[PDB]
Amino acid sequence: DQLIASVVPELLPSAELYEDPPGLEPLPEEEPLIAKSVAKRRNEFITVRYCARQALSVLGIPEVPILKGDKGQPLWPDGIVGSMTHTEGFRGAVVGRTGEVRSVGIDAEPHDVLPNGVLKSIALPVERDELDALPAGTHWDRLLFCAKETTYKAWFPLTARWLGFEDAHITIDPDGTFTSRILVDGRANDGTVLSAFDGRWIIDKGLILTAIVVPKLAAA
Ligand SMILES: [Ca+2]
Ligand SMILES: [Mn+2]
Ligand SMILES: [Mn+2]
Repeated sequence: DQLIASVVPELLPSAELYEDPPGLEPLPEEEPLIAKSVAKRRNEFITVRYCARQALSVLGIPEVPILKGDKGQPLWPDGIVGSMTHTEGFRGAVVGRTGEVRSVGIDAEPHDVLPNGVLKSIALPVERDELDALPAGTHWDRLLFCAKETTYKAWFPLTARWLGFEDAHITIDPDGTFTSRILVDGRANDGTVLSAFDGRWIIDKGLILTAIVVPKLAAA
């Protein structure tokens, strides 16, 4: 009953854990990326990359470092796209081949009200009204935040540009899907235009998981 596997296609292997296994180490090449980090950050980085390597192995890729660009993005092997996420109680990764999909993003958040002031900072005025109308019993504010982070993680590998919280309007459906409508220039590095993403979401084990897969376009 893994959360990521419930919201991504079977051809994108994923792996997740809810605690840090004792005794894990980063690969030597990864050490500089966390040398200056506090212990809690070191731990989540080590465990999430353990998960990423598990998923990469399903695609036939043996142990390899997963470095980080200046903008925080993971640096995957040739022919691979992927995404990683962590919060207290979760570490998870998903990967796929570039011959199968264009991009993936995931994000995991505790299923709790957002911290004070965060909703006001991340939601467009219309989004605020939309969330207030969704059915009682789900922290739609936290879901919106989670979906916005996933939107950026799917966007950056295709554009090399920032996407602020105000730059996409996310509409959440109670049925486990959402849509992200881009409000800024959507030109992508492959010469296409990104205007909207389709997302999926699930709540289980006290957690929200959101995911976006950006499909390849049909042969022209
Ligand atoms: Ca960079
Ligand atoms: Mn995190
Ligand atoms: Mn997050």
